[PDB]
Amino acid sequence: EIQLQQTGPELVQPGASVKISCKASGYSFTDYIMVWVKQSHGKGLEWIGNINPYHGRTAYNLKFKGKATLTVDKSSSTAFMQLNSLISEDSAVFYCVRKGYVEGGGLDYWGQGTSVIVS
Amino acid sequence: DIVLTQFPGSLAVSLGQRATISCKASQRVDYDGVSYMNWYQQKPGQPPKLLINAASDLESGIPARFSGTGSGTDFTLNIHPVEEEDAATYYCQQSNYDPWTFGGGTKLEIKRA
Repeated sequence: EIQLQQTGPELVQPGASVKISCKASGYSFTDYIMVWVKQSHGKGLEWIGNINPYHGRTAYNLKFKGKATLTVDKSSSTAFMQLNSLISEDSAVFYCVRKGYVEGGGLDYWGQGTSVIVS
Repeated sequence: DIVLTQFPGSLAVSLGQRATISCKASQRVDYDGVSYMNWYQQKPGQPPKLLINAASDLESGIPARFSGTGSGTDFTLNIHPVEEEDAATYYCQQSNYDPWTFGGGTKLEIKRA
C-alpha cells in the first residue's frame, strides 16, 4: 500500500505564506515524481506542478508560477510545497499525488489533502 | 496547453442503464499508438480515485462495468450497468504535454423510484 500522509489544516492571514508537507511510504521515494493539485471549493481540480525527488527537478503550471515552490527531502521521504503572497482566493484543498513516470504514467495514489484557509 | 472539455457537466441515469461521459481534448494526446488519457472518480469529502489510465486500462480493483475508449482528441468513459455507488463526479486528465490538465468534471446522478 502506498501512503501519502499530508500535514494538517492551516488558517493563514493574507499576505503571508504556508508550507504544507506530505510524507511518502510504500515504495522507493525517488522512483516517482510528486505532483500537487489545488482542489478549490466545490469545483474541479487544478494542477500545480511536479517534482522529481531524485534530482530535485521541477516543472510548474504557469498559473501557479511564483506562488508555489516545490521541494523534497530524501532522508525523510517528504515532499513539501510553499505558497506565498497568500490571499482569499488561495483558500482551497491541496493534494500531493505520486506519478509513475517509469511505471505506466498514472497518478496512482493521492494523499487525503490539506485545507488552507486564508482569512 | 491542451485543454480538456467534459460534456455534459451533470448527468442523471437510471439504475442498470448505461452512462456515457465524454471528454474532448484540444489537441491530440496520442503518441506511439498510446493515448495518454486518464480517468478519476471523486466522491464528496474524498480525494480523487484512479479508474482508468492510458485510455483503456482498468486499474486493479476497479469493477469491470467501467470502461474507457477513444484516441486522438475524443474520449469517453462508459459505465454499464450503472449502480448506486457510482454516484460521484468523474474527471479526465491528459499527460501528453505540460502542463498536465484535467477536464471540468461531470457529476453523475442515479434515477430511482
